[PDB]
Amino acid sequence: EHREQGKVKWNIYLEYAKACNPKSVCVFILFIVISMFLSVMGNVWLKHWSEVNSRYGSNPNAARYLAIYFALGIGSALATLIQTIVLWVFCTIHASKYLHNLMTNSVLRAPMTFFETTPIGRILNRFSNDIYKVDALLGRTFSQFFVNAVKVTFTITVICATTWQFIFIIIPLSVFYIYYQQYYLRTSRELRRLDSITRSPIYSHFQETLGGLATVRGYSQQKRFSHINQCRIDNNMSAFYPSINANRWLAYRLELIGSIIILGAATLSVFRLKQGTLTAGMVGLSLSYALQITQTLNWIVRMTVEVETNIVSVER
Amino acid sequence: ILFGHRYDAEFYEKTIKACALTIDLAILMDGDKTLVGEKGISLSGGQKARLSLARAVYA
Amino acid sequence: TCASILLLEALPKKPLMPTRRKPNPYDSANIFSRITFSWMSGLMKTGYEKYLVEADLYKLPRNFSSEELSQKLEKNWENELKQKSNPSLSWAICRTFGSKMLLAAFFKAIHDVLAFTQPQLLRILIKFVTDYNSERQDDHHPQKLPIVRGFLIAFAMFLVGFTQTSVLHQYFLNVFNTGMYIKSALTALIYQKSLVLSNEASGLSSTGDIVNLMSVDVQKLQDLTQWLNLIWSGPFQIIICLYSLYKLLGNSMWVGVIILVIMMPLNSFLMRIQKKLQKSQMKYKDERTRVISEILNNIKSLKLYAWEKPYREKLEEVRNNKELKNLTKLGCYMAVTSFQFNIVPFLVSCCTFAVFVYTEDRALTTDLVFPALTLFNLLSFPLMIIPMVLNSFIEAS
Amino acid sequence: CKLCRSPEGFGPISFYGDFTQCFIDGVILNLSAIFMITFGIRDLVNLCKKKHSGIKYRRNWIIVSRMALVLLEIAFVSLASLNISKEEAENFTIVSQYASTMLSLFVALALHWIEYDRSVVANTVLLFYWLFETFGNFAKLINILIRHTYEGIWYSGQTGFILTLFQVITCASILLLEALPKKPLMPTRRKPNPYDSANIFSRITFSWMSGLMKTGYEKY
Ligand SMILES: CCCCCCCCCCCCCCCCCCCC(=O)O[C@H](COC(=O)CCCCCCCCCCCCCC)COP(=O)(O)OCCN
Ligand SMILES: CCC/C=C/C/C=C/CCCCCCCC(=O)O[C@H](COC(=O)CCCCCCCCCCCCCC)COP(=O)(O)OCCN
Ligand SMILES: CCCCCCCCCCCCCCCC(=O)OC[C@H](COP(=O)(O)O)OC(=O)CCCCCCCCCCCCCCC
Ligand SMILES: CCCCCCCCCCCCCCCC(=O)OC[C@H](COP(=O)(O)O)OC(=O)CCCCCCCCCCCCCCC
Repeated sequence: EHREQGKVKWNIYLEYAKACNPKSVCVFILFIVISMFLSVMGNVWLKHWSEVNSRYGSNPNAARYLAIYFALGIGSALATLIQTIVLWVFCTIHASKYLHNLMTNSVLRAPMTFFETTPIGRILNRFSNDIYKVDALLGRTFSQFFVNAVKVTFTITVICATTWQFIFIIIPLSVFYIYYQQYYLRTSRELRRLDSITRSPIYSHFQETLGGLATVRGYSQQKRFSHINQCRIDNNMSAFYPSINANRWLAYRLELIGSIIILGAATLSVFRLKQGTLTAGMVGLSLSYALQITQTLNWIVRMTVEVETNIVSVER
Repeated sequence: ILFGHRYDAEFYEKTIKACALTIDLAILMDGDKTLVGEKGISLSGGQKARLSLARAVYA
Repeated sequence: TCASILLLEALPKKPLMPTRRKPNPYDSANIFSRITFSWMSGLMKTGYEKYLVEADLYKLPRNFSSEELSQKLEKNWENELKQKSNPSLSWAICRTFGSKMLLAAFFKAIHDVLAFTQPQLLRILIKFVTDYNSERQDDHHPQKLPIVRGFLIAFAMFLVGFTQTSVLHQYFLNVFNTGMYIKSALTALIYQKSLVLSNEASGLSSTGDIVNLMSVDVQKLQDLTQWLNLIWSGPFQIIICLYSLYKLLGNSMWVGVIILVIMMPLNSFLMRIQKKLQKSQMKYKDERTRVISEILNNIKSLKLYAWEKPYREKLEEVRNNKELKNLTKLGCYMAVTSFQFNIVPFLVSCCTFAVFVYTEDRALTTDLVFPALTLFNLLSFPLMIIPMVLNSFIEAS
Repeated sequence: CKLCRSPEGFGPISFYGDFTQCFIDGVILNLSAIFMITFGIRDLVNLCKKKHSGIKYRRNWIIVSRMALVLLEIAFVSLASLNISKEEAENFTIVSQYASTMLSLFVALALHWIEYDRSVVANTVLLFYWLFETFGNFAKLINILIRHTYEGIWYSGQTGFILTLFQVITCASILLLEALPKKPLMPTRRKPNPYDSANIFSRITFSWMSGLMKTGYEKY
């Protein structure tokens, strides 16, 4: 009586990655990685510099340290710039051009039985919206997913460089994170779809009522039409309430995952301290990243949702 | 046609036939179960007037 | 024993002895499930298994019925109209639904306090590691630092994070419920007012406008409620940031604050460019869609003449030149804004460290540095969003 | 002959009432690990071969916590394995316990994953493995703590003590998540008997009779 959920259509992702020149996709991921590596190296240099300022009671040779720090930060910024330019100019634009060309050739070469079979609206929609989505939204969401996935990989790498026993903490939390991310990736889409579905009937019923206003008052059907309006609403809100507390659910779990990551990073760093091989710089660096990890986990989950939302357009 | 008034089969059939709607309802793919299109573009002007009369009578 | 009793309160369901959709679990969830939002787990499972449909959704909680909310707000609206020379719907809605927004303000105050406690625990842990190592290197005199303090600072970071999360999401719960209340009530009041609206009045105000009252204006009040708490929790979250950052770095914090402030206008300028160029792209998209619409509606004659080749050429000219040049331009400004967002959180800290190093005789030590990065990260958000909050507020006005 | 280098030998009961370290690692936890290998491999094979696909039990916070906590126990056992001192590395009982228990933990992780889909009852060898592990590790915790309190020294360092304490907590949690949780199921006759849907712990404590004990207390 119900339709089971389906695994992801990875062939669609690979067709998009074939639309974008996959060499250019590799370059774009490469510059995400270079951007993040230069960011994390900027903070490593900052750790070193501050340790120097700490052992020497005052700031020595400042200009050199500050110049190298600024160099690394600008390297991260320019890597981000080149990254986004590659994404758009080489990957997304090429893919949009290729997909629109392919679809026009196919649609035009189709036999007239195709146009007879399908409604024209269902073709115009794919030529307008499913193309606009791959034009802009899909490229942006892949950017915001890979940037953040690389960011999490590098925060975990820097924390594990400080205290390698943190991998043992991140693997259990990896399991929980994937479970939460999978549940959200599906129910968020379902509930968001239901909200968008149940929204329109309120306004459609309202236009209808405004059209038939005098007749409604005439038959004194006011109470019934008011009750229909309130049912339209309460149905929309019964689809909206989950659509928002879904985010609350998710974000709570991910912020526990982030708090447990902070606890793990801090306690393992303090165990290293007790072992006598910790410097204030390592704990500062590791723990700064551990404090940032929670919002990037949330970014990753929501960008998986957006990528799944916008990739059905490539499917269609 | 019912417009919120409880359905009685005999009176509904009587009203459908009294409005002479039967002929125009037979043309519907689902008859009285046919949904009128958005903004009412799925029915003729005189037919819509007859439907309004049907609602008024069935009331 | 107390842990066991706490578990036996929290986890156990209470059993019961001997086509409609089920009552909402927010009503049958103890305060711990209301805090961890773990009553959503059932609907999170159902949607993961099967494609949800309007029958799968639990009905609304106790006080979400649009009937109840509309009457609740209507009593106050009538009191306003019959009591005040200058009735204000704003104060009507406030009387009705501001209790939850005060409670959410309380939770937001706590969440900001804890959000700015976290850098202080970070500074304390770095300072503790520094002192602990500085003592052990001397050893390799009495009442020397215990390692326990490190673990208790770690556990205080966890406790701050956990209580932060709990209070934050009760803040969101309350503001989003209040947005749902305002929309569920103003929608019903708009309907019931139209049902008594005079014909001449409803003719003066178009039906498109009247349905935009419910389709747009109420959505902008609802979207206001999400942001209304930032009218003070942006200033609060900036004041305690500036104080923490001043007590940390000195007046060299002002360089960073200035950089963020002045990147705000440039950010808004680029945002205007972005929306402008997106709208331009949408209109080129509409142009290409008109071309496609004529091609498809004319497909029979088009295929008869085999004119599909030149019409393909025309479509592709429109796309490749107009739409794709516009989209590449949009991509380049996307690159510029991505560069800005990558660099500014860097540049703020780099510049304030430069001014610190050259102004202060203090050592720019680790405990000054990394809490400064954390605090600048926390400071970016309120400065970045006060514009959107005031925009939402004027739209709601 | 003698595989242990501890002066307090294989004697099952030490001078204190506890089991010696050689006994805990050599026979309690080592036989727990071999019990898991020998019987969990068998159950794993049978559960794979019985059916191509599962009965569609709903994957839950309980299965994800079992898998996370099993991975966590693997983490603690690995950290304990590294916390071995050069002296303890000459203790065949210790080293064998850690190697064998890692292998059994991998088998147990596989067995959780398969069991959840394929078996109605919480699996017997899993339940007894986590009850032998929660007891071998709790008696190791007792052993370490008694040695601390009397001889003044931790036999694995205070970090070894901490890892043992976390192993006790983790194994107790996994044992509870096997025992207590019902397995959920997604979408006039009298019901099937609970003796068939009761894990070995309910078959031992006869706690499947609790439902009928309630019904009869309520109604005739
Ligand atoms: C409904 C109500 C009842 C329901 C309960 C159901 C389950 C029961 C659980 C409760 C079990 C009660 C156990 C009693 C606690 C024992 C406390 C021992 C403390 C003690 O003896 O003092 C020190 C022991 O040393 C040490 O360090 C020994 C530490 C460990 C002691 C060994 C105890 C084993 C049994 C406890 C485990 C039970 C857990 C069950 C899961 C010696 O001090 P000193 O003065 O001699 O120092 C002189 C140095 N020269
Ligand atoms: C505690 C911290 C933990 C940290 C973890 C580190 C995380 C790093 C990032 C990983 C986070 C997200 C993991 C994704 C989980 C997942 O994949 O689960 C997937 C869903 O993944 C997605 O929806 C988005 C994945 C995007 C992959 C992109 C592939 C290449 C695309 C090419 C185009 C690129 C060109 C663009 C210009 C579902 O699967 P299953 O349904 O089969 O389900 C099968 C079950 N039957
Ligand atoms: C400082 C020491 C304090 C001692 C312990 C403090 C912890 C506080 C205890 C609060 C209890 C939590 C409330 C949850 C209520 C509830 O579950 O309620 C049960 C809910 C059902 O919802 P209901 O509340 O309506 O019944 O369970 C579910 O359906 C889904 C579970 C939530 C999903 C999150 C999974 C978390 C996994 C936990 C990890 C297990 C590891 C255990 C070993 C370490
Ligand atoms: C040496 C340290 C070891 C660590 C812990 C060892 C304990 C061993 C754990 C075995 C689990 C028991 C199996 C029960 C299975 C089951 O319940 O199964 C759940 C059953 C339902 O039957 P089913 O097995 O068919 O699901 O629950 C019931 O309906 C009735 C419960 C049994 C009635 C007895 C009540 C006992 C109360 C317990 C006291 C709580 C105090 C807790 C804080 C101290």
